[PDB]
Amino acid sequence: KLDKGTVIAAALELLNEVGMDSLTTRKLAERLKVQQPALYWHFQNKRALLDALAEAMLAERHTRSLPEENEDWRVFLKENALSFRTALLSYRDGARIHAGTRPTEPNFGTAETAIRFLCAEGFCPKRAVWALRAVSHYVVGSVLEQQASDADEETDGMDAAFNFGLDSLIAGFERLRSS
Amino acid sequence: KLDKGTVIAAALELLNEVGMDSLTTRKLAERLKVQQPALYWHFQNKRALLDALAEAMLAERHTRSLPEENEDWRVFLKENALSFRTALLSYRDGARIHAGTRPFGTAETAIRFLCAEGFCPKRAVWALRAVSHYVVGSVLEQQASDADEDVSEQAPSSFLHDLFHELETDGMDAAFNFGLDSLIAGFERLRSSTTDHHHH
Ligand SMILES: CN(C)c1ccc(O)c2c1C[C@H]1C[C@H]3[C@H](N(C)C)C(O)=C(C(N)=O)C(=O)[C@@]3(O)C(O)=C1C2=O
Ligand SMILES: CN(C)c1ccc(O)c2c1C[C@H]1C[C@H]3[C@H](N(C)C)C(O)=C(C(N)=O)C(=O)[C@@]3(O)C(O)=C1C2=O
Ligand SMILES: [Cl-]
Ligand SMILES: [Mg+2]
Ligand SMILES: [Mg+2]
Repeated sequence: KLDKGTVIAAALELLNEVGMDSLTTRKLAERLKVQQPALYWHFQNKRALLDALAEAMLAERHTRSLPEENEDWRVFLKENALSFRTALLSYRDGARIHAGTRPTEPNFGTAETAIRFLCAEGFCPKRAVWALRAVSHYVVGSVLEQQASDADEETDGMDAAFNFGLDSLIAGFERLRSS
Repeated sequence: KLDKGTVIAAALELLNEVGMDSLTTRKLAERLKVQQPALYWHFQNKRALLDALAEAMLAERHTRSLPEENEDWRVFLKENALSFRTALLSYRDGARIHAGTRPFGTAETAIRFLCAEGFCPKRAVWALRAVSHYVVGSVLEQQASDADEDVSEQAPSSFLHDLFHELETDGMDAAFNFGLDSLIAGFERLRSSTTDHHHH
């Protein structure tokens, strides 16, 4: 009866209310109106659930995972970074939930497509990987800072700061794509 | 009664043992061998303590806060970023505790420095903030990865398997350095650009 899709859907809703710190097995089980073992069947620990949410957030919101036809690689990385940022900001503690996670089997497929697309535009395999990792780290760090300050007590400044750092990061890749 | 510096020192000590989540008022009072009211005298809540820890980490480990005499602004930003990274890496949940903290004298001094190196006041702010966000992001993911328990072994394709096997002879410093060098190389170009690079 209770499928993995329904659990994730209920968990993302509950996450936005309580946050990742207050999100527990009992709360999610009570929200789904099931006993804890039915939920434990899907996720044996909190980290396993948060990993599934991290994947779900991108699957739902992260629209620009892959390069489009006749898209400049600089435009792709900007749109990819903005799309990734939007996905983390869409849910409470999105950046902190994403932190430490390694790509899933599909994400490795999309990552390889990104790496090969950059390699075709003059990047060396190593500097393509570092560029994509550097962008993801920059976004996670920017979103964490935004979500951290919002949790406590100028968003125009964060938006302007993010866009300038992202454009700078891409402008830098142009020069340092290959030795 | 104990001074604010002694509580902060003891709190930094516990942080590296138990972590942010386990850093309770009981543990800190038991460590200092005092009653809990003694702690509440200095810090009314945990966020106030974590704000003090965030500053204390930089005061302790962050050595390159200001540029040296006749130091190139690009060299400063790299050494400043590496010094800031070192400070956050030296403490459990370092990047996580820093996140959300806002300035002030040293921050304003760094803005005026870049402002004298072909930056515009807004872009000087954005540049400094952007660097800190890249470092906070890099440290958070590394600290999260080390706390939550190989990338070459998971890779389903031969291309990624072989590539990650080579990148495991470079180190994590190589990856961070490239992103930092790219970020600063970007500033060098976009600091005096007439195009809008803070929108879209
Ligand atoms: C394969 N590859 C280079 C790695 C290796 C280790 C990693 O820890 C990661 C990657 C890929 C990058 C790609 C980036 C990509 N982007 C540059 C923002 C991205 O759009 C995605 C995505 N799901 O499309 C990521 O997963 C991503 O955020 C990510 O989480 C990564 C990531 O964490
Ligand atoms: C005024 N100014 C530009 C702001 C505004 C909002 C902010 O949220 C911040 C700054 C300064 C920047 C400076 C950077 C600096 N650097 C680029 C790494 C830095 O070295 C320091 C430092 N204490 O030396 C920071 O606090 C800093 O990491 C930081 O946390 C900042 C920060 O969080
Ligand atoms: Cl190389
Ligand atoms: Mg990631
Ligand atoms: Mg800061």
